[PDB]
Amino acid sequence: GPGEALALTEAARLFLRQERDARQRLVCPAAYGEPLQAAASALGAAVRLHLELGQPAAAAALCLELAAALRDLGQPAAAAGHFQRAAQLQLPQLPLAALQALGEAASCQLLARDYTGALAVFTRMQRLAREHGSPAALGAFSDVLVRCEVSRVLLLLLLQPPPAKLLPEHAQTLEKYSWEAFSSGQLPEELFLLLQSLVMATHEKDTEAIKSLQVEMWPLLTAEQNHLLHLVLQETISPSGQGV
Amino acid sequence: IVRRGALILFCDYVCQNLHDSEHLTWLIVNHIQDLISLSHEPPVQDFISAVHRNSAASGLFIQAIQSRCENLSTPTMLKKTLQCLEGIHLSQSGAVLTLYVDRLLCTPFRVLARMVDILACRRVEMLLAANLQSSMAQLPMEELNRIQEYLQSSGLAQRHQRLYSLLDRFRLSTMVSPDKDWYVHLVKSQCWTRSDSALLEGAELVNRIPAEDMNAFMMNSEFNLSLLAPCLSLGMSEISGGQKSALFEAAREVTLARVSGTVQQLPAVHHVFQPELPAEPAAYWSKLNDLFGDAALYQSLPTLARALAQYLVVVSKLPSHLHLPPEKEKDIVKFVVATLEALSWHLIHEQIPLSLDLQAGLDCCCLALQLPGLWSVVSSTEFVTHACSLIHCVHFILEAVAVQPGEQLLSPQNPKYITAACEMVAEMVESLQSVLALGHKRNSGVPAFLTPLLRNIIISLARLPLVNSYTRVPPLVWKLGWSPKPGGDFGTAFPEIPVEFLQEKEVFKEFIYRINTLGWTSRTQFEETWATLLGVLVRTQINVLAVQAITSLVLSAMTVPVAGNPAVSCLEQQPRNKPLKALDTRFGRKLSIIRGIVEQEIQAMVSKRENIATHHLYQAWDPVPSLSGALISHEKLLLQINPERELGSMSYKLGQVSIHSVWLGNSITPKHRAGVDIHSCSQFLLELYSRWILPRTPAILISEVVRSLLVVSDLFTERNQFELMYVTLTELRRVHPSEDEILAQYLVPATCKAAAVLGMDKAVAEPVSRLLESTLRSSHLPSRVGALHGILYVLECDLLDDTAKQLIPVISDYLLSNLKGIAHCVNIHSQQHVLVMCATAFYLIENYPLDVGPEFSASIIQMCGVMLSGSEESTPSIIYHCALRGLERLLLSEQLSRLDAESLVKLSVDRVNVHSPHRAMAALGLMLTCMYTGKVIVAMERVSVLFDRIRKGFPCEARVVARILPQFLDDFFPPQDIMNKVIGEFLSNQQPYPQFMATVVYKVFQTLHSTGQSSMVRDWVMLSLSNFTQRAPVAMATWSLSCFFVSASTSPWVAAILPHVISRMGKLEQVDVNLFCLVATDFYRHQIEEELDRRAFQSVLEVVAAPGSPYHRLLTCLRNV
Amino acid sequence: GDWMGTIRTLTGNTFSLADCIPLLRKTLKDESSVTCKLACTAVRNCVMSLCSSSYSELGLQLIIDVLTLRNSSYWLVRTELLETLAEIDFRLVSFLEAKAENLHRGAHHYTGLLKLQERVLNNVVIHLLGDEDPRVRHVAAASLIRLVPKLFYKCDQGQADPVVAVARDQSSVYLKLLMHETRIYRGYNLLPSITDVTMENNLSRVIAAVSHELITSTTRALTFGCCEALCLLSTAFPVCIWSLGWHCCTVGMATMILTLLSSAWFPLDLSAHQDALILAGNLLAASAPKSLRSEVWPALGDRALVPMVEQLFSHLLKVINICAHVLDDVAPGSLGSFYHLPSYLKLHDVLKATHANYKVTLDLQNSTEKFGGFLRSALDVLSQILELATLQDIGKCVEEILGYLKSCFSREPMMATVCVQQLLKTLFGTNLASQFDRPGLYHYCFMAPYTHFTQALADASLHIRLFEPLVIKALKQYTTTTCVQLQKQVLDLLAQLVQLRVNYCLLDSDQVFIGFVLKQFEYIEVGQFRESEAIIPNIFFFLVLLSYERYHSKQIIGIPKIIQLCDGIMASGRKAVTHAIPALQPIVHDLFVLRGKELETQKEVVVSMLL
Repeated sequence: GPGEALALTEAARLFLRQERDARQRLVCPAAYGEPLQAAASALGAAVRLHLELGQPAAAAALCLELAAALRDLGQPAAAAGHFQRAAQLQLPQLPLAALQALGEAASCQLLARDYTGALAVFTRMQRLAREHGSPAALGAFSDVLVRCEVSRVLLLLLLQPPPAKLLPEHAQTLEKYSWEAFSSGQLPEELFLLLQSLVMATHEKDTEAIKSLQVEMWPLLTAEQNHLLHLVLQETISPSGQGV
Repeated sequence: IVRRGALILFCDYVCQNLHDSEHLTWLIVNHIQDLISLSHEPPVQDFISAVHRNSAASGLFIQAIQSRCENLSTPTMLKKTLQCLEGIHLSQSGAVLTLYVDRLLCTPFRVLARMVDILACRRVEMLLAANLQSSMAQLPMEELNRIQEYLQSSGLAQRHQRLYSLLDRFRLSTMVSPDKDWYVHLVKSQCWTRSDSALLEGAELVNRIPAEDMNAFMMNSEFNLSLLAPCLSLGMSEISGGQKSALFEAAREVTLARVSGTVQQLPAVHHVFQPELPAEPAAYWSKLNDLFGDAALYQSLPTLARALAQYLVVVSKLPSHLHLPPEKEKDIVKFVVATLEALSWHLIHEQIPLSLDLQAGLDCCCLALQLPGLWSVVSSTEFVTHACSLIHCVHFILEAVAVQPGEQLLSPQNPKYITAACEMVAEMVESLQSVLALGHKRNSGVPAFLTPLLRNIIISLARLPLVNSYTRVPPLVWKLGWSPKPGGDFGTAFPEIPVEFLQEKEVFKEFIYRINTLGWTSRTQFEETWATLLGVLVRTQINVLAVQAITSLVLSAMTVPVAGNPAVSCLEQQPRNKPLKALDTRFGRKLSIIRGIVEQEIQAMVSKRENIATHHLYQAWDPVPSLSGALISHEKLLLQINPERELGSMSYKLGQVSIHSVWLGNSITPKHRAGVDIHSCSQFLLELYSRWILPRTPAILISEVVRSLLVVSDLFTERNQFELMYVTLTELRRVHPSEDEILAQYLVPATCKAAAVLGMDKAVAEPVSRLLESTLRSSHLPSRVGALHGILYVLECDLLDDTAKQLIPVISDYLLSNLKGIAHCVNIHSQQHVLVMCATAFYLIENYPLDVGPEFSASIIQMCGVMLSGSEESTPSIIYHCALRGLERLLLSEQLSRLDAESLVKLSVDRVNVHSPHRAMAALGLMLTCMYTGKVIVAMERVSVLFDRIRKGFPCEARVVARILPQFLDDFFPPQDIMNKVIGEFLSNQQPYPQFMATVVYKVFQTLHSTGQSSMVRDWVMLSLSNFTQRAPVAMATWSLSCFFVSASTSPWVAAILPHVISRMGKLEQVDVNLFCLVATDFYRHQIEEELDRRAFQSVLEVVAAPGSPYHRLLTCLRNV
Repeated sequence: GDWMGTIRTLTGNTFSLADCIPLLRKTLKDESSVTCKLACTAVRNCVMSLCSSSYSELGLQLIIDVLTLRNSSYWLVRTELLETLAEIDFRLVSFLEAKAENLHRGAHHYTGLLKLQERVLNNVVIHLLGDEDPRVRHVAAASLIRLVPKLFYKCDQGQADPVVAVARDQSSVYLKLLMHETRIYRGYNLLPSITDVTMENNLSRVIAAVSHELITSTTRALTFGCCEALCLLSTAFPVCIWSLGWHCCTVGMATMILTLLSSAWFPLDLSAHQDALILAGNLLAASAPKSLRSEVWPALGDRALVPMVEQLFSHLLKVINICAHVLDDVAPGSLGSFYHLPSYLKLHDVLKATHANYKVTLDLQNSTEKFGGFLRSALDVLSQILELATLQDIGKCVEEILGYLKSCFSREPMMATVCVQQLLKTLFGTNLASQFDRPGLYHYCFMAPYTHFTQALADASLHIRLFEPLVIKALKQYTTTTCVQLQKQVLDLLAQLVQLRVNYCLLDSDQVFIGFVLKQFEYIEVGQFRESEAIIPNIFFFLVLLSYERYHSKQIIGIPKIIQLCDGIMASGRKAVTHAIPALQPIVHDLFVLRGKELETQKEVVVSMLL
């Protein structure tokens, strides 16, 4: 029963150790990686056993193990897939665990440079945090909300979706960073003011202001969000799609 | 707490004792900043409100803010200051406006500039509403003029135009020819600035300046150096196309000249940069505080480094005379070092430098350490201090970005800077596993645009002779009792680790990591590590490790560029599919262009950039040598690379080398590597393996040796080597019975590869079908995947059995049975299995369309059609792009009967309508191939879906569709059927990107003048009765009219100013009106001609009279003609 | 400044207090772990005083310096570091960080911020929850509990900036309002429970971090430590009171912990197993006044919880059965049956080993004993869960539960008695589920305390046959034991039996028990009862209850005799606080509130002794 699940997960863990050794620990530019497939098969069997026993949380934990291993080995997209698998397995009993898994999936999508996928996961996270986080979120959900908000603003400034294809969620967020009258939300005042200035500077095509804001916002953002802001500045100065 | 609470209490006391004003005056004048900081507190709120109800108190408030705005510059402090100034008493509407415009308007924080705009706008509205005798009193005569003069001298009247208009209202109440030199002056009006606003457009502009005076234009002290990297980039696109670019050559001379110029300002003797405190060593540091210490020069080093990196990233693919000369190389090296030092200097004095400047410096370092001319310089002994400064600055930047105070980078003669650099390079090399592993638990402090740069720089620096010998030693060996005496023309050459210090598994693992990460810098080092690994081999699990290290080391020789440099090189690939014959024709040569564009964009969007270090987008290249060898350009391998490896993935796959390349390069009718005798290693491993697996060898080592053989056979050169391989593997099949567990995975594909290389016959290579069929029926997939890889090896060019053809249905039924299940579910299944299955199926359909026919090659199209249409979650992106590219090769290859071919051309319409832009771009490529291969209203549907992609796509996808549209239009059907649509798409309101459609219209109009349609263009232009001049954004109306008349012009120098017009899509300044009048007049005189048409033109303007300026000034110009 | 100036005038030496901080820093980087632990102790002694001083930058530097000690290959350094970091006020550290500008760079000119609170909370305290030494894990959990109240988070609606948080901490002590003013189990709270929103946010973030480390735990030790920490938090911040901080009530973390309990290695670690049982019971109890109805477990209504409650109930019965087999030494071979389950058979092996080791030792003051602690915790959670049971759930189960208690009573008689009391509550239907039917620095410093003060000043002008052998065993153990907590619990059980209207002649036919209880008063008054302070209130409650009772309608004890016992305790002996006052409380309550003419003179006597 559960002892077979234990045997399987502890086999998969050693398999993942061996793949990490053969690939990263001792770099081998001659291996495509066999123990990763063995670990994937073992983890899948363990997940299915746990789902049969009525334990979606243990199966989601195994999916998280596999996803972290996949992201380690330089496979961000498959990692994001498995992270979202775990988040769905956890969702209607552990919203916070699912929000953590979805944040991992969004980080993995940003690693894979899948910016629309990361934007979609960030919006799903903000939605779920608003539904389960209670204006005045609980505080464990307020962290998720702050991260998803900053990341969504940065990703919408990077992508710049056209007004035609622009969801009501995206527009409702973007209009919040336009200013007309004396509001920060779950965001600290300084960061929120810098984000409003960033939105208004990328809209009015002010490169010098964007550079000043890039330097000012560096300590306030995570390195993931510093990457997003660097991409915004670079897409402003050197747009993608021109071929030169 | 006491300070703030006591101020709050005193404010609440003054709120109530308001009759006396000395405490109020004292509070204001002495604690204005505390009042503003605490303004959210109700007593302070009430105090500020009471200040607002007192003209003298409000004046004291403003006088105190004017003397304290220094610290009210912080975004929060300034927002609070504005919240306080908002309700200021009306009797001070002249003072607070003065403060607004003099101090608070020009803030780098744009939201506060907007707040100030609104509040000042209201202050003038109030001055206007209040009567005259007071409005003139608060705002004096010359004060209003000085406010307007500050707004106009600065560019502030243009960002805040409503404020300028309100001030104008208040004062009112209170009392050329389009020739070469005009174009040159107009360009100079935009490129002799210092602005990063329109770099691409400015590059397209300076490109048209004549070649005879282009190098003298980019070399003045006014030319924006921010343009050099675009000008190179654009210039590259005209050398990549095949022509000669004067833009690229001029920008290159200017870039190298400016690099030499700024290097000249460096001190003569160079000292190592050390961040501790560079003041003690010499007065050198005074000069380097004056050099890149100001901004006039520091703000030119990364701007020059961006240009230098743009140049250095393409010198690997340039004509020979466009490589950098040997005289500049030292220059360049010094520049690179200096740039990094500048960055490190900025880090020490003024916080993070700039995401762009950092990237530019690290790009220059990365790229310079990859060029041989520059490596050989910085690797020498005269440049030891420069290499030491490189190591010091890289370590410094990595710690300043990634290590918090209180943490360490790694978390569990002989000047001291030599030892420091050795230990720092070793530490950074160990950091490549955790801190600089993209997607590792410890890469979260690094922003991921520095991680590939830092990995590549660190490998390159760890290969320097100054630190290489030290770095190759594991630290677990320093923990033991090993310390010899080094000396190597530097003082740091260490003897390699003795094998007694390698018998432990941990030290050996660390040493293997070192040698695999760093590679080998020469044949000598390769031979040293070869002898070391052999002497380790000659114990529990050390043999597996040694065999894997040996095969890694020999695969290191396969990398086509810089023999064994991981930073520069990747494993050479020889794809099994061949160059398609549908191209190299008339319509195939146009599909080549239109699809190469989409391919560049798909590469920029989905490719894992494993062989690419810097950020530069259009850097894709494949490790495929000509073999007829230089590397084959990426645009000649359009649909050639093996369909089962991910886009941009460069690791080792079963199938790296095609059997055709075996039979061709080393002619084996069915010497050594780059500088290293790989034939001797080939024979040595062949003998040692053919004498190790047949005679108590444990299975866990049999598997590893067969794996190593399967890998190394990519290096075999002669037929007898493959013969020995096959005989050994057959005798091993006989010796080792059905018990494999892990042997079939490598036994079956090694057997099949060797059998295929030997011109497969029914003589000895007959019984491969038996174990092939036996292997497709297994319990674990790895063996079946190796079986499919062997199937591909054997299907390449080897007539199966030379008699019996049962193998093709044996394969095809496995394919058709195992693929059909994986279409409603692809994530739960293995990616590698699906990819090799589709690769097999596509190779069968293309090279064996005789045995396949009813069930295969038609249901496979169904597998792919149901995979391509799966949800973005259900179908991963690597499987999507594999299936799409395989379908595109099946389509472009004519090996299909025309009921699955057509069943494919109709598979493309559903896939452009997806949200994910990279899947959309892949679908667009598939659609373009369906169009160009199978070649009226269907083409109209296609052009309409193209315009819809422009209309509802992200700016990248839209820009790409707009770049490919003109060719597509003038390729598939005549201009009269589209010159309506395209114009309607440039003249619309739902169009999010008129600036792309402007270039589309321009290209269509200028391509009209091909066969003699230089008159249809003025006819379609005169069709501006209703469409044009009816555009509620009058600014957008005159902009689109100017763009349309630029596009519709037969005169040079006026058709060349379109990027100057597209650069200002709004911006209805007066120079824009003058440009519109000049351009419309140049269309009036030269084009119209018919005197009655002149009047049909003139009486289309005054319908929208607009006597202000957009059309009245034009009507005046036409009257002057 | 002034103190050092005075002392430098008097003595003459130019010693600066800013010269032992460099020595502490150097001593922390020492080669020896003994010296390292001693320097950590010195930092613990001085760091919070330094941060509150004009040398606060040096205190922040010392906090930065001690962080590297979490890697020590010596447990006592790690525990000293944990105890040092638990003393730090992170509202003050946040204030100092917000003021610092060149200290965020530290050495090597770091770009970015110190983020000391996040580093201390996640890289040290929660990281050392994964330590392989159980002692370090326990210290880390204790330090987490101490840290929760003083961890300033930004954009909190209670404290906008850290200055306001510090001001709150100061004002809550000295400006504490000078005012004043049917037995549910420890886990339930049928009240609004108005909690502090700032502490709610802190507890929410801490629980989220610990639950994340528990869900993604790839290590046995990390799982054990996170479970112990979450159990500690549910003790110090009860899920019933702090319902918002525990997510929600709690459907998810309860099923997560229950999955842990259905693992294959986790229940074999006795300490982590009992921590998990306590946590799961607490979480399932915190859902009472939102998930109760006024089928199986019919009083629940919220049916997402019924499977969790059923699973926990059956598991508790199985492990109490295992403990009963280990105590009544019987090898394994109808609801707590475990003979046909391998995981519970392995648990039986473990508990049998622990108890066989216990059977051959004589350490009666050993409190941390594993088998006794496990049985105590399991009985505790059974008693907590029984509050939600109605008779339908338990009426066909009570027989085997009582059989188990009869054998586990010899080992843990206090908790066996508690569980018998809960079973009597559920039988007679007296348990729960049967008886169920902007502000900153001016608000906190002056306005809210003054408003409370003036408002107070202005308002200042207005199936029983199955319980017989366990009850008999409890009474005999009372007559023979010296454990005061067991005697307190037996008196609670007897009081409950009397209030349930169970006849006293049924239990005390010879009046032997009250004979012994009154004979105890001799030693209580003489001062020869070792801990009588614990037993006296319960004795007097029981006697007051027995005064209402009728021995064949002839008074059993009587209020006058109780009053004489009380005044004999009072006028003869020592402190009235521990002895006389707690004896007068039951009499005062059950005489003035709950109560023709001799009652008046009894009240007169009580008022006289109160005076």
